[PDB]
Formats: sequence, C-alpha cells, structure tokens
Amino acid sequence: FEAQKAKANKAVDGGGGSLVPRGSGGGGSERHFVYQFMGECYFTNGTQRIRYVTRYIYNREEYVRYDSDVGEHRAVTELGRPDAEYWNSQPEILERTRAELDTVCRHNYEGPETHTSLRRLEQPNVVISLSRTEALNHHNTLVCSVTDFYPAKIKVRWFRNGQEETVGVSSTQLIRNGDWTFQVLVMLEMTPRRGEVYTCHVEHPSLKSPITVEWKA
Amino acid sequence: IEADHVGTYGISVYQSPGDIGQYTFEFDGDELFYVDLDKKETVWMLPEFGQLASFDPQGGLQNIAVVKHNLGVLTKRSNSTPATNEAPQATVFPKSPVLLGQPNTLICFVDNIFPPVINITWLRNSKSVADGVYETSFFVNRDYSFHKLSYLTFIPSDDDIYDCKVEHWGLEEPVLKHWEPE
Ligand SMILES: *[C@@H]1O[C@H](CO)[C@@H](O)[C@H](O)[C@H]1NC(C)=O
Ligand SMILES: *[C@@H]1O[C@H](CO)[C@@H](O)[C@H](O)[C@H]1NC(C)=O
Ligand SMILES: *[C@@H]1O[C@H](CO)[C@@H](O)[C@H](O)[C@H]1NC(C)=O
Repeated sequence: FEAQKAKANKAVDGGGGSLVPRGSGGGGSERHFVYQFMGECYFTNGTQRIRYVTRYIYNREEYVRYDSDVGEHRAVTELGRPDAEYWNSQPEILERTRAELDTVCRHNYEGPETHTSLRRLEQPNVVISLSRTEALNHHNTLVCSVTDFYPAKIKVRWFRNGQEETVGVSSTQLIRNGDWTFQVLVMLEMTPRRGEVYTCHVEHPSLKSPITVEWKA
Repeated sequence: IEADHVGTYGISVYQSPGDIGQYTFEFDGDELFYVDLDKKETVWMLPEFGQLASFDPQGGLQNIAVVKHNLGVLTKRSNSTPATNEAPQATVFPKSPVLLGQPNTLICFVDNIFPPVINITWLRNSKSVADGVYETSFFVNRDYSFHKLSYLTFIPSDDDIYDCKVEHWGLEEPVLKHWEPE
C-alpha cells in the first residue's frame, strides 16, 4: 500500500515585514531558523471520526493552521494572515487541502496503516529477578521485567503464593524504546519465606492467554 | 487532542543556517520511515513494514522545497527573528535487562531538543566509541520541540562503564548522563 503525503502550501510573496519586538530569548545560542510542517490527522473508533489538522510552525510558533472542523486556513498569529487568505481563496489550494482528510488520511489508515501499524503484535518477554541490596533488613526486592512489546496496552500484576498483592508495588511508566516496542518494569517490596511462590501476571499485546512466571521459594 | 490513533504525516522540517532538512512520517509516537534527502530514498525503520507499504521519495524532496521556500519568507516577513535555544534532557537505559556477555542495546533518550541540531556521542570509559551505534530521526513534540534517540550495541561487563555525551547550543557545556550496571 502506497501512503499519501500531506502537501505544504507556498507562503505568499512575504515582503519581509518587520515584526515588532515580543518576548525572545538568549544567554547562549547563535542565529538559527527552523520551519516545520506536518499533516497530523486524528482517528478515533476505527475510521469513523477523523479530524485533519495541518500546522505550519515558524521557529517554534504555529503561525498558520488548517482545521477540519473549521473548513479553512486560519491564521494563528498575525504573520499568518498573508498565507491564510491566499490559500483560502484558491480552489486549487484550499480544495486540495480540504481533500487530504480522505486522500491523505482515510486512505493511509485504511491502506498502509491497517496492514501495518494496526497489525503489530509483539509478545512481551518476562523474567523476574532479585534486587534491593542484601536480604532481610528492609531490603528484598523482586523485579518483573516486561520487555519488547507492542502495542502499548498492557496489564501487569504481582501475586504472593496465592492472591494479588498491591502494597509495596511500583511499576515504571510506558517507556517507549523508539523502535516500535515498549517495556515496563514492575518492582515488588517483599520478604521471601520457605514455600512462598511469587508469580508475575502479564497480559494483552499478543498473548491469547495471560502469561505467568513463577519465582519459586 | 482527543483521539485513539494519530497519524502524523509529511512532517517537513528545514533550517535556514545550513540547508538542513528532514522529512518524516510518524504514527503513535513511532517513526514509520524517513526519506534520505541525499540518497533520495524512503528508509523504513521496520523493514517488515517496508515490504508491505511503500512511499515515493520524490514526495519528500518535493515538500522540503516548499518548506525551504516558506522559511525564507517567514524569515523575511519576520524582520529576521532568530529561534531561541533550549536545554535538552537525557535519559539512558538498556533495551533489555543487563546480562553480562549477552548482547544488549543501551538507549540514550533526549527530549526537548531545539533547534534540531544536536550531537549525541557514546562514551565507554571515556573513549568516544563509534560503531554499532545508531540514531533516530528527530521526533515531534507537542510544543514543537523535538526528541531523538541513539542506540549503542554493546556487550555488558561488570567492570567498564559508559556515558552518553550530549552537546547542544542550548547547553553551556556538554551534558553527561552516566549509566552503569553497578
Ligand atoms: C527590523 O530589524 C532591525 C534589526 O534588528 C531592528 O532594529 C528593527 O527594529 C526591525 N524593524 C523595526 C520594526 O523597526
Ligand atoms: C471505538 O472503536 C474502537 C475500535 O477500534 C475501540 O477501540 C474504541 O473503544 C471505541 N470507542 C471507545 C473509545 O469506546
Ligand atoms: C557537533 O559536531 C560538529 C562536528 O565538528 C561540531 O562542529 C559542532 O560544534 C558540534 N556541536 C555540538 C556542541 O553539539
């Protein structure tokens, strides 16, 4: 499936208007300039409610925009007015953009995105360990690592040779790794006793059944 | 805002001083691919993905031109106001749990980068090591700043140590994020 690209409209002439002072900055930099365009379009409940928003950012300020619930370009800041008006006047420009909600968004979801992103199921690796310095004193931690998984929805739980325990339980946040996989760490403040069997319950990403790992006696 | 899945596409970034460009497609915080502007080719991060979907590289080159144009303008249209530098963060952490001798990847997460001109160098006991090293495209943040990732393919041993080196015009001097299995 070929993905469609969001197009950026050219900025009108742009004579070079002198924007009166604002609230700049400094104390350690040089002279640099950054431009940014992005065709972000929000999906919700399948492809039933999409919302397309193209934003153009100067330096670090959105100066011009196009909202799907508006139906046209609206200047987010004065230096946008030039662009917002011209682009809203050319059917060649404004009707093409107005069309990206389907050509550059519904298209991609239903095409590439479904046969790609939406079908990404990477099962989580799980193993428990022993941390927290030395033994009985106030230090005796059990860590259950849940790694290399995707999608992000996941549920992890501890178990003391029987029931679910919640006290002394701490789990990191999502923790993205950048390569389309997540990993989350779950600690457990405890004390090992003869016969005690702790287990770590993980579930979802790609497990048709909740997996479990035991840490014997 | 309010939405299950979010598809970020045609992300086009360009910097005046340096003719610096980046063209990317993102999905739920993850990079679908980036277009090498030099080689002029779509590079997917997930090769499996590349085998099921495709993208015409000229589209990206095509957008940079626009972005490139549009910049000069705003530049002009703005009495030439420069962008203000920022101080980036840094978090290192292993892809998977540390297990001596067994291959692992050290991750160096940098957020709040701006402008998108940063230097990230891996330090093994103070020895600027370069190889088995990988880096990601700049990621978009809400406040329009960015965050990038670097990866160090290494072998863990309870002796040597490491240090992710970050340099940015926003920091008086290189920030050192230290990580070690001990
Ligand atoms: C344009 O830039 C010059 C140089 O910074 C500045 O002195 C001047 O105030 C700006 N134009 C205006 C609004 O006077
Ligand atoms: C909308 O449908 C999607 C199906 O992909 C589902 O995940 C979601 O829960 C539904 N709406 C909500 C948020 O309840
Ligand atoms: C990054 O590396 C280049 C290579 O010479 C150097 O010119 C530049 O000053 C460095 N910037 C920083 C401090 O990150």
